[PDB]
Amino acid sequence: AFAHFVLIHTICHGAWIWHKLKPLLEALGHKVTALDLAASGVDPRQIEEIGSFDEYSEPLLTFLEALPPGEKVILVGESCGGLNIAIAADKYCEKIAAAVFHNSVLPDTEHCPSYVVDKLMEVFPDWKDTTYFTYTKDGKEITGLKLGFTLLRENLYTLCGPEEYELAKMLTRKGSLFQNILAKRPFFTKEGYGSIKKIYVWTDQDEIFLPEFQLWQIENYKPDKVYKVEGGDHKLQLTKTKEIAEILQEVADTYN
Amino acid sequence: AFAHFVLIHTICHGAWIWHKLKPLLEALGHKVTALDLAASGVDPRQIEEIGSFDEYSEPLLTFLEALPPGEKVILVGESCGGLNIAIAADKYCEKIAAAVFHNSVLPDTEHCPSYVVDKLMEVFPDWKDTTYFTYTKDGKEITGLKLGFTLLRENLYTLCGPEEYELAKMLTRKGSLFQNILAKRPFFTKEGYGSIKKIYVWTDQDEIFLPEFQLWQIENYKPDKVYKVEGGDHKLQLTKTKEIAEILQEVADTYN
Ligand SMILES: N[C@@H](Cc1c[nH]c[nH+]1)C(=O)O
Ligand SMILES: N[C@@H](Cc1c[nH]c[nH+]1)C(=O)O
Repeated sequence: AFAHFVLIHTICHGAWIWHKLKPLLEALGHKVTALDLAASGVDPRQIEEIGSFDEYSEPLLTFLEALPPGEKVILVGESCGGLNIAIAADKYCEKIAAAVFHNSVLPDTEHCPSYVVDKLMEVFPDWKDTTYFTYTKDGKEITGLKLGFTLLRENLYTLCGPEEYELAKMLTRKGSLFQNILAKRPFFTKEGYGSIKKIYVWTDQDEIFLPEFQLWQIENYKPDKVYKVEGGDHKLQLTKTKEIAEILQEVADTYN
Repeated sequence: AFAHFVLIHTICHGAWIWHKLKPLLEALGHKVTALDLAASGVDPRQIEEIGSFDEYSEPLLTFLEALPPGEKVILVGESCGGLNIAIAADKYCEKIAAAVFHNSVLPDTEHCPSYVVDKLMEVFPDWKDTTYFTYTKDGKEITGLKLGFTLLRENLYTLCGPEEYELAKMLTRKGSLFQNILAKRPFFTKEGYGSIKKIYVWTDQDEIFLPEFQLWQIENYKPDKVYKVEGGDHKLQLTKTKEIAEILQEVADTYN
């Protein structure tokens, strides 16, 4: 079948990380939306005006609200994109055929929304040259971050070409995990997020979402389907684009 | 020699069009700055807050102001980047070793600053699906534009890969030529802009800055050096990146 894929970037990135996968999926006949989330890509807001991961997810929620009754999309999220998928499926589970997690966080319904992110910080505590700043929004002090260039080169874009890495240096923006607000956020629901089909895609070559973390997530909340891509690095949509397009063709053929 | 290249994008683009050339130049030992100009790339201003091509050029002027007495840069501009180079050389001709024009407008000192742009609109009057809007800034009605996707595919990125074209679709922003303000702008000076060494790089395969226009510019204001790259398309820094790096190595070796 042909599906409508909505591609969701991770924090500090934008729709541009999908510039290689999007043409491929369309060449297979699929419709692809690649959103900039708030204060990401060429979205005009700055991160200081955003007070939560729910506020951050506004372009996706507004997108899902705009879809006509009866059509469904496959949400594909990378790295912190998994949290935007949990927020959107709690409000629009009827519009979601399946969610694909691509080297992504996999929140559950049993522990606070920050749980998987707290576990990532234990497995991965050294963020090299990443800088931090704080700002206040709606009386909350938030810790923002700007990804360091050596962390981008070594851990996220390990095996990507120097020109792909260049785009990351040029285009990554200040973001936030909003970790302290995620903690106090109500849990993802069983009937919303819990009911979505979840396909987990990952590589053991990922240098930040290390195998210990990723296999830990698989055991904590079993995905409906798990696919392990051999080789690649953290940005599989850049180092293993064809393989991810094949996996996504197979997800379209199975879920609607 | 090694030089400091400052790479200047055209309107509606950002530093990201240089993501392929910048690694190459650095791999040859050069320093490279690739600026976002105002309301371009991931610069936070919107085009409605910009009232002229001089306001637009602010990141470049502030950059040139920050350089310590005695160091010099080679300015490399693409397409409307030629006008940012004329504005900057009228204020900082002492900081400029040479300016490279890359499929670029080549303003002169004899006619109003809009002259070459008025001649482009005569040679190239059909801008396909490009949209326009007007806004008012400092009592002037400006015509802004947003490049159409079929114009980007066919005329600007003709021969670029689908993934490079994808980045153009995802990242191009609303811009303005500020043509009516350019007309009333004082002429570029002979002692500033007129005294800069100008190297003109172009391809006859360019589908918007057609050979008639480009050869016309060469005859109107003779460049110090002219290089014609065989093949390629309008975005030579994407289709002929190595050839442009070689030409820029040779410009560094000759000018300082
Ligand atoms: N840039 C990060 C996004 C992230 C930072 N920290 C946690 N997640 C990535 O691609 O993985
Ligand atoms: N995007 C155009 C910039 C421009 C539009 N019109 C004139 N110049 C280019 O790359 O040529």
